[PDB]
Amino acid sequence: GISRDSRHKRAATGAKRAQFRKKRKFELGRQAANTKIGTKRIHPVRTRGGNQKFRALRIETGNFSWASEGVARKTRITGVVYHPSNNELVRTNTLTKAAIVQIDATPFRQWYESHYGQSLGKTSKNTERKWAARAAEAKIEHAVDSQFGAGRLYAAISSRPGQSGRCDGYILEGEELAFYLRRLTAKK
Amino acid sequence: ARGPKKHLKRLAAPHHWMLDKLSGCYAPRPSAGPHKLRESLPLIVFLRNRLKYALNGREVKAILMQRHVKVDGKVRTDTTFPAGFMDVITLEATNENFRLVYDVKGRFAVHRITDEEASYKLAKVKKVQLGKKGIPYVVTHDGRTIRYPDPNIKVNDTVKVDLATGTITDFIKFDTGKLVYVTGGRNLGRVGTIVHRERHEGGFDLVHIKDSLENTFVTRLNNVFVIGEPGRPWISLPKGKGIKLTISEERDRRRAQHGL
Amino acid sequence: MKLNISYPINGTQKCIEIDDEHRVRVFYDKRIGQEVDGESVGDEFKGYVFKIAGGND
RNA sequence: CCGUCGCUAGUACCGAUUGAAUGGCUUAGUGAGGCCUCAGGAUUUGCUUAGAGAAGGGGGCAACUCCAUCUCAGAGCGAAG
RNA sequence: UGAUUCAUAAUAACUUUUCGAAUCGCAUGGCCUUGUGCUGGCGAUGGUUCAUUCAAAUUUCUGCCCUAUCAACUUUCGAUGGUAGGAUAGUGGCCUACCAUGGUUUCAACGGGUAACGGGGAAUAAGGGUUCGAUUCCGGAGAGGGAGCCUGAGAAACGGCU
RNA sequence: UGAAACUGCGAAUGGCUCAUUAAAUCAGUUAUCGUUUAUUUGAUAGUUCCUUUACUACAUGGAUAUCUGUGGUAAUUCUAG
Ligand SMILES: [Mg+2]
Ligand SMILES: [Mg+2]
Ligand SMILES: [Mg+2]
Ligand SMILES: [Mg+2]
Ligand SMILES: [Mg+2]
Ligand SMILES: [Mg+2]
Ligand SMILES: [Mg+2]
Ligand SMILES: [Mg+2]
Ligand SMILES: [Mg+2]
Ligand SMILES: [Mg+2]
Ligand SMILES: [Mg+2]
Ligand SMILES: [Mg+2]
Ligand SMILES: [Mg+2]
Ligand SMILES: [Mg+2]
Repeated sequence: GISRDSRHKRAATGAKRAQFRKKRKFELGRQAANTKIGTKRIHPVRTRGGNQKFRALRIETGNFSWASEGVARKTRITGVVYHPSNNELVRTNTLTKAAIVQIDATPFRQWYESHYGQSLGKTSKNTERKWAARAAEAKIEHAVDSQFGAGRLYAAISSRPGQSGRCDGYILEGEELAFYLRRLTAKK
Repeated sequence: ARGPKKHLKRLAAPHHWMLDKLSGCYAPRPSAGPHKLRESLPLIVFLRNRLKYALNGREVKAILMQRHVKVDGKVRTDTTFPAGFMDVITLEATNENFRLVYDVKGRFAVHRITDEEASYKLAKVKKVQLGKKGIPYVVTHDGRTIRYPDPNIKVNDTVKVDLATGTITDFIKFDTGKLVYVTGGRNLGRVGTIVHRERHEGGFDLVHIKDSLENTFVTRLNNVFVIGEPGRPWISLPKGKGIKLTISEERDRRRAQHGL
Repeated sequence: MKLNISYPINGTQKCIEIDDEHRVRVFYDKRIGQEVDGESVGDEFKGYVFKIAGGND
């Protein structure tokens, strides 16, 4: 029904291409998922070659990742903070790929407390040595720290949840992060 | 149309079957196997039109069921199993061991091979990749995939496969001046040495190849198969031995050799 | 009209044709998946308990 | 031999009828039916030790020398629907 | 490899944790720690991504019959391109958002007609040609029309459904 | 031995027809480093465990059809208990 035909689309010039054949299944495109954040729901869809393809619906949670540390966690999402394609996805609050979001962050904090164990926002004798050996490696780019303190880390989700089902993304760092922040500021 | 096509019409059937234009509507569609439809040979065509050990399709089927046929070690029961180039068909009653090898004209010649040679299969190299768990594996243009090949077995080389075990006896490196057998188009079935290799970035690597008669010809790399070193081929080739004579010459041969 | 009565454990069941309308009138405006008594349905059935499930227009 | 005006046939041309018909596009309004979707929950059951009558309801009066025990009021927790 | 963010292998997590043989026919072997113990043959089917084969969608280049009594068309309702998303098995204005104003055209765009399915080929036959090709082969469409979808590896199937 | 039925697979091939369709289809030619691919033959998974002093294995569960029975209908390759 909803097709991906280049049969329709007039032409490069403009001539109205007549309806050559009734559109096929292999040309199809399904209805959009546009996953929100409100109770965990998934529906698969039997695609071409069989092959299930999990559609995220109202997806809560997902493993958002650090770059500097090289880690990710069983972490909740809060809200759709800024989506750069369309702002209608921020009113309705529809999570998607490369939409900027705020991350529960508690899990991250916990992990840090194991990893380095110096705390963000503001025992045992040989493990002390280990701790000493670690830490003072990554100083973190201020904004991130603030987010951590808040309980709301700025990420960009990069799993396509309408295709994958999972809602796994990326803690924002550096220049891109800054840009995103700026955009957010402009919006608000 | 609407999915995979299941028939093969007798005119649309590939010519190197050498089928009758007449005598039924269809030809046997060679099923999914280790060889490409048109570059294959089904077990009906072999046991009916070539050998004539079966007078008809039913007979062939019966023979298959009896399980004296073995294409490459394993048994086979499918009428239309595509036995292709280099495949060794052994009929255990008769002991008529065959290797499917091309004639100079192009069609598959019935090569009545000995029992000791009909044992291995020479086969080309289509790919060299690594699979899961970091294991390097070679692929053959003649069907098989063999795990763990001698690191210096690269693409378009040839490989003597033990066949019974399905391993690697030996290999020939593709290079200048190494006996080669042809499997494509106008030069299909000839045999030669290899002179050049026109490299060409993307668009088909050519190969200038001379035969025993010093007659040059060119083919694409995919249409060439390395059969040995000049003088010593690794397989017994049929009468003619990939020479391919001129028409006039052929005629002369025909009308000189009148031995009643 | 007709009735379609079946016992589970014994595995024995029967036709009960009912031309008398009063008897029929017990089941009106019930729904598939409910319980019924024996005595109101007829004089032959007394003490029994039907379970209304299934039927046909 | 050329025109006008006559008679007899036929071809097309224009042409009021607010003509008629078929199809192709098409405004506005409606909008069947499925697909996803928000819910919705007929029914089907598992696991909970949840008290039985049970006549060795685990190898001889007894929390059976208590057995996937006799089995429904449980109710909780699901899964499918 | 002509060429990669390739093959592929590690570190990190998530996962409404896929898969990981409570499977059917013959045959009934080998060690005694003499239990019926531990053991082992010929096969069937399934099941993972990688091959292959059968294929599959697209896709590059070049090539169509008549018409100016069709010279502008496309672009409100995607036209051309971008960026991002969405979707798709995947590429892609395929769809959405935001922006730019492109894109095609007398080397006939666009429109109209075809008593046009395309090609292999057919008839004619000095050479060049001209006409025909519904029709045994290859492709493509369609199953009264138009729409929509289930199942399925593969259908927008019509000897399936709505 | 085997009716019936559930599971499997097949029914998307083939056959027909030429209505549309004029850079569309189609012809040769490339490409998928741009993808799916039952079937095919080749391949192949000690890590399911989650603190490690008493725990599901020489075989786990309840269904549903054939049937047999209780039927409706004016009827339909109709199917309710
Ligand atoms: Mg698959
Ligand atoms: Mg290439
Ligand atoms: Mg990679
Ligand atoms: Mg894109
Ligand atoms: Mg024509
Ligand atoms: Mg037509
Ligand atoms: Mg034609
Ligand atoms: Mg016609
Ligand atoms: Mg045809
Ligand atoms: Mg008709
Ligand atoms: Mg249809
Ligand atoms: Mg019919
Ligand atoms: Mg059909
Ligand atoms: Mg067909």
